[PDB]
Amino acid sequence: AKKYCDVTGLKGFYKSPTNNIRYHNAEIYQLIVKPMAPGVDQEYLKLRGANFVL
Amino acid sequence: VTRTAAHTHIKGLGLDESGVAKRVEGGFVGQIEAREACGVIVDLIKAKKMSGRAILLAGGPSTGKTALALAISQELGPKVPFCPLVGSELYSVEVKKTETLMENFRRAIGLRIKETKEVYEGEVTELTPEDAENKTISHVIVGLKSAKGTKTLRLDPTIYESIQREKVSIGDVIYIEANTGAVKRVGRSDAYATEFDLETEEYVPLPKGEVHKKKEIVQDVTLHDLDVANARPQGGQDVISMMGQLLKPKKTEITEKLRQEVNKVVAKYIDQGVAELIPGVLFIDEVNMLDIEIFTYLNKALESNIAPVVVLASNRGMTTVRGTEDVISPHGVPPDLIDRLLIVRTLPYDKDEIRTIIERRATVERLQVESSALDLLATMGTETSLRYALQLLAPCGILAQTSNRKEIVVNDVNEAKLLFLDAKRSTKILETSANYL
Amino acid sequence: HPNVSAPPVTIEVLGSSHVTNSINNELFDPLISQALSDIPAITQYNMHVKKGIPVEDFPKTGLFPEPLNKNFSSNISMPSMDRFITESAKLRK
Amino acid sequence: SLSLIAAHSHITGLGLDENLQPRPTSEGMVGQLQARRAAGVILKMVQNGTIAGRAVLVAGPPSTGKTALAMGVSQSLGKDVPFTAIAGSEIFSLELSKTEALTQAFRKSIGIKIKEETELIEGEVVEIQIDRSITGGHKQGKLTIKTTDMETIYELGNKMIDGLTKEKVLAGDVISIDKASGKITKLGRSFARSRDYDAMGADTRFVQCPEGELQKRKTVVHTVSLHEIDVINSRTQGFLALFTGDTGEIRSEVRDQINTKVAEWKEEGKAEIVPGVLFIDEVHMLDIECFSFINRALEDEFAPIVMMATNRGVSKTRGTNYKSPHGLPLDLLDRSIIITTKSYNEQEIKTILSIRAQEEEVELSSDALDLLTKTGVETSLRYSSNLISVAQQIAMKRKNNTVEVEDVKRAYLLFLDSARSVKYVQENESQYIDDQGNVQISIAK
Amino acid sequence: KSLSLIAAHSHITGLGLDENLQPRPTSEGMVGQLQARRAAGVILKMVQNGTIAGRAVLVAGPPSTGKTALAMGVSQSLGKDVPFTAIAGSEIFSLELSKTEALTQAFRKSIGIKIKEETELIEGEVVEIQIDRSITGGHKQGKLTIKTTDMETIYELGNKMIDGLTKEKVLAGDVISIDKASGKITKLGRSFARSRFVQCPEGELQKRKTVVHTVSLHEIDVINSRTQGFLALFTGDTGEIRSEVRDQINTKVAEWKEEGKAEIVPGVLFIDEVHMLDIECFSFINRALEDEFAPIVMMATNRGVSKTRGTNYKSPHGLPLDLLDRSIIITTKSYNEQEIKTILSIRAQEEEVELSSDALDLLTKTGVETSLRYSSNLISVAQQIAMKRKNNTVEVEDVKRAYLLFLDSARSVKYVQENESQYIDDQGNVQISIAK
Ligand SMILES: Nc1ncnc2c1ncn2[C@@H]1O[C@H](COP(=O)(O)OP(=O)(O)O)[C@@H](O)[C@H]1O
Ligand SMILES: Nc1ncnc2c1ncn2[C@@H]1O[C@H](COP(=O)(O)OP(=O)(O)O)[C@@H](O)[C@H]1O
Ligand SMILES: Nc1ncnc2c1ncn2[C@@H]1O[C@H](COP(=O)(O)OP(=O)(O)O)[C@@H](O)[C@H]1O
Repeated sequence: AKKYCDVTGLKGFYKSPTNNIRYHNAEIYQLIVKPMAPGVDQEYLKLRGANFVL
Repeated sequence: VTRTAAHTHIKGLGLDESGVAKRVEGGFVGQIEAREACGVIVDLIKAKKMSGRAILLAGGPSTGKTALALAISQELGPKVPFCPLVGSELYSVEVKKTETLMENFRRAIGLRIKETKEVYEGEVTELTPEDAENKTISHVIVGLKSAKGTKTLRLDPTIYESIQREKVSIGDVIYIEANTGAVKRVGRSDAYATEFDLETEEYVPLPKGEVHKKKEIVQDVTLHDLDVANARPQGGQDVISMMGQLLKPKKTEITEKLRQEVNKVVAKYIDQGVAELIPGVLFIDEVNMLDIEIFTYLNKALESNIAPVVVLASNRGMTTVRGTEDVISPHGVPPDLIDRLLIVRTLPYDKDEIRTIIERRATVERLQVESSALDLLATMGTETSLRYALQLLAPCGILAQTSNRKEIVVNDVNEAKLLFLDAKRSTKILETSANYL
Repeated sequence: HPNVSAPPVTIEVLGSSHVTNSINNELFDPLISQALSDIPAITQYNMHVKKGIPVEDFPKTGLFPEPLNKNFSSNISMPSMDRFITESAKLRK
Repeated sequence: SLSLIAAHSHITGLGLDENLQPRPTSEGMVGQLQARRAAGVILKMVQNGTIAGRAVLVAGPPSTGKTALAMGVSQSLGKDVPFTAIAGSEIFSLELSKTEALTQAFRKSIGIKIKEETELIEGEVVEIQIDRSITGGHKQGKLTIKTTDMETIYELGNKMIDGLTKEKVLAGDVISIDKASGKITKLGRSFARSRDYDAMGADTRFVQCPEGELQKRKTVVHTVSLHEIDVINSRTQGFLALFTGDTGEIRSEVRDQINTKVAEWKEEGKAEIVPGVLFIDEVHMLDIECFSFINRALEDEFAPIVMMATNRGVSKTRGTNYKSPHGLPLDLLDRSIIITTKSYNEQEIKTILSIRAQEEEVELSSDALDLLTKTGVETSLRYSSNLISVAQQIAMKRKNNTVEVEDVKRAYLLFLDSARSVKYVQENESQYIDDQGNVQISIAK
Repeated sequence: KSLSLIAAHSHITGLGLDENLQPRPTSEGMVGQLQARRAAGVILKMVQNGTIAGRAVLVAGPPSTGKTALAMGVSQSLGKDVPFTAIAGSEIFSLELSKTEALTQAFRKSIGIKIKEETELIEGEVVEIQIDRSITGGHKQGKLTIKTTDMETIYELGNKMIDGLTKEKVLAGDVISIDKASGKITKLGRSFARSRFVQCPEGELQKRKTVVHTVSLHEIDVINSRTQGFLALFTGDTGEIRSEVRDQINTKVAEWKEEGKAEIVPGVLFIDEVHMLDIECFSFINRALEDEFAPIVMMATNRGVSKTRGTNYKSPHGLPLDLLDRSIIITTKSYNEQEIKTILSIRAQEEEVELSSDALDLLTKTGVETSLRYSSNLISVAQQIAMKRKNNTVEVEDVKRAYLLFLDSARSVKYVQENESQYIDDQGNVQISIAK
């Protein structure tokens, strides 16, 4: 399956090692993924169906 | 934009259909008799009948002999082979000089082979090798796939061994040519790019065309291409090796037996109508540097049945033949060889045709020159030499450019004349000074 | 012994794995690298007897030229402890 | 079919009678009756093949026909007799000495004849049934060979199984096998089996299925020169050196062994020695070492007849500083019989020009033939022969089939001979580059 | 920079010319020869235009007048990636290559082709690697965490990346560059961890990088000849590359230029002491400049009405009349006292010499009477004499000492001519005995 960016929908070349969120590029990472509040990364992964937290 | 060399302005002989010569056509001006002689010569070459013809062009330096050779070269067209050559190039340190002359002789004879190129492009969806022993695979069934569709092929053991050479797996874009059998692996497909996040497999996209593409080509080879193809001291010319062989092969004396066998095979292919024979022109510029031994071998080799039209050019007068001591001869050509030749004379020029030459080379190199500047350049060309004016067209344009102008005026011409010196003025400076200029 | 030992000049083409595969095939040709070497004896026994490969079907081996002694086998020279005595004349005496 | 019209293509042989008496004009050779009779005598002592190592020299002025008489001798000699026509410039080589070059020419001009007896079975293979031996020794096979006409089944030994496996042969592959010698070939793949496989192999060749009888019988005669045996026996894989030319100074023991076993082969009768003619054109272009080796190397029983041509008068010999007749030392002229040619009158020039016009398909009118005859007797024969073809092209450019006097006059005007070029450069010496490297390129001083 | 000690032409950084091609009196390390500098600037603009091919220019004059200095100014002011080939005249006489084909190699080494290509490259700082070995080793999977100053990511590795990471052992804290297409990893160096050192690279991995390649036509001729690998470019055993591979290359680069994938970069060939070439090499130079893919050839010579090599006669500049007809001649003049003084001051400035004004004037006078290279050799050796007496400044007595110790040309000629019996003459007669 093709991997996509979790917040922007583009080609997700990179995935963060902390919260397992696939992001597009550097601006996306430093503006969204790093300042992301806890408890919403599972909300992002629910759309991909990997809301691991149960 | 295109580069301009010395002979870019000349396109051809500029002759009419009736054989007469127009005064200003084809990049030529004047020289009507030698142009008509070379037109008769190119009609002889296009007749494709006779072998071993020779023509010597006689005339002073800067009279347009190599211009006539290039005009002959374009008049024959790209179909007819042409091997222009300096007379100094025959003296080689790997192989003897006569064998280099005979190599150039074979180089001036060419073939045409019509062949078709059918190819298969796309992704390996399936690869099922059927063994059918009789440990040895009988055949392999490979299915290819592109954007316009898919197509299944049946392949022999040798293409399967070439596939295993290229390390082709399922999902790799390949290249298969049906006639030759070349197998080239372009890379893994784009749909298989996310199996791993990072791997060495170069992911090329799927081809947008049909899998099967067929087109026809024409292969222009010469006889010498064939003789160096099947006479290798160390074989293996077919295998692609980016790093070379461990022993460098040396150029060797190719025997008459291989020439006879290549001639027999080429005649067999022509009699089937596969190949067409196009005789060409071997042009030897500055024949006066040829040794007497090359002249003797040329005397022998102008009698062969497959020899091309040989064009020689010289500018010397009563000169000693190279390699001799007391043999004076016209144009440095020994008198036995000059009986076989047809000498065409080349005349010098005067002021008006020098002016038309200079404005043609101004027009081709797209510098705008003023009229009185052109008259000064023509007068200076008549005084010094022609090629000095031809080589000082471009610094005049440079000095006009640095003064933010597009038209060359007289002051640029005097500035270039003061900066750059001809042979006579530099010789005058050379004679007066004592300490090595 | 030579002063500098150097591998052949590496050609680097950026963006193509076919160049890497072709260069890897050229430098490390399995027929030729198998030719200048030998097969281990356990592999020969496992090949001929266990898998039933005939002896003639083995790839050709042992074609590297034999060096003159064991001393000419490699360019590295081990520091001889016998030479340590003779390095210093005071120590040798 | 590859060969084109040359300067010497009209000559088909010496125009002799059965009594060695030359006809006035036969087989393209005109005149030179004494020279043609001498060449016929040389031809007869070649064809007898009982005399070894004679040197005959052909002497004459230029444009007389020494080369023409030599290649006429070659044409009357026929095929299956070796003939080597080399210039004196081919001797001087870098990796081979001059003496070894003459030895290679001498042994390239003499050969032996070998008879073959072939029983060939040329057919398309249908099936290769293998009868696998339990021990593996003496493997049996059932070959299904099949032409268009008939098919049968053959019995095969172990080594022919090895031969058909060491080169890969399958069903539908055209081969031929000899019964007596066991030679195996692979002609390719039959054209009926071309559409089975969608992409061809790298080496796969398409040949027609054979016709007629399966097993055919034929005898072949092979003529191998002694130099080819010298090349073959020198190296392990020496047949490439027959074609690349890298022989490399074959030692004397090899040639001595080859000579003695060709002699005992003649004794037991498998081979018959066929002598030949070596034609050293322009022999004045040779060193004194070459002349000395030619003198001492003609006294062996395996030495061909040497024909040499010279247009040089009393000039110096190369490699020395003294002048000698014909440019040859007196030792070489001692072991020589000289064929002397003489120049032609206007009738012989007219007939030779007419022959060369009929050879190049040029149709000459009578007045144009007379004008070309006058130009030939004035300047030279070869200038007129070269004028014929350009006169034809000038006539064809004027939309005419035959040549008139005007086309010959225009061809004479456009192209210059040697004498007019000499006068035209002697009149203006300032424009050309002198012997001292002085020239005037300025058109106005 | 490379390996660069002080050479004879090191102070030259180009041609001291304005935008109107007017030479400054002293600029860019080069002083004097105003007409020669303007002519060389015109030739420089002719090269930079690129629309003119196969022109031959000739710099001629007395020795020690700056013809080689002018050529080195042209070479320094060309720039980078425009090819410049400098050969002496005595180099084409080879024992394994013919002279005309060596000239063909020297011609074709100076024409370059310009290809632009883009590649993806991953260059980051590795946080940690983690690879789990299998039960036996049939399949190996592992994870890889790399970072930059901006980004941070985790990668899943297949078989081939793990095999290419075990080879070239990559630890935590390394900075490596990963080529995705060719599978090539290069270790740039260890990052700033105290425990070679290179700073951590900036963000935006998988970045587009454009590398512009300039390859001479001689390399393509050696590559396209299938019997020669690229190792003939370094070992130098090409062995008379044939004409058909060259004409194939000429047509292919022509179709590349018309297709738009490449751009022809013409260059300069400089031949030192062109008078040592022979007559057939001159003939090949005459008929080789006609070609469209030919450089602009600079020849420097000082001989005047000398014999030509391989012929018996004599010709001006040691060159036959047709080659002088094919060429345009730049004449260099000699130097007066002030130009010699400024050259010596520039040379002393580059060789790090602090020298007295009177010692400078003495070296200037020795450079007026005796040729300039004698004084230029004398500065450094006088400076060594100056440090020999522990003085950091070169004085007049150091210059007098260097004059007394190291002889010039004319004094050695006189000293030989007065004592000719001690040496060996043309006939090999020598009187070694000192008395009777
Ligand atoms: N009849 C002509 N018309 C136009 N240009 C000419 C003519 N003759 C010579 N030239 C020019 O003169 C230049 C040099 O001529 P070239 O052939 O080198 O002289 P040479 O015959 O001595 O070799 C060529 O570039 C050519 O363009
Ligand atoms: N006997 C002959 N019969 C017919 N043509 C001849 C004869 N002798 C010479 N020729 C003509 O002479 C030309 C070449 O003669 P050649 O053998 O070169 O003379 P030479 O032996 O003096 O060099 C050929 O074109 C050929 O047509
Ligand atoms: N105009 C100049 N500017 C700077 N240095 C110069 C100049 N002219 C000559 N030189 C110096 O003079 C020395 C010898 O000159 P050189 O170029 O060898 O003369 P030539 O070219 O005649 O052999 C060189 O070290 C060079 O740097």
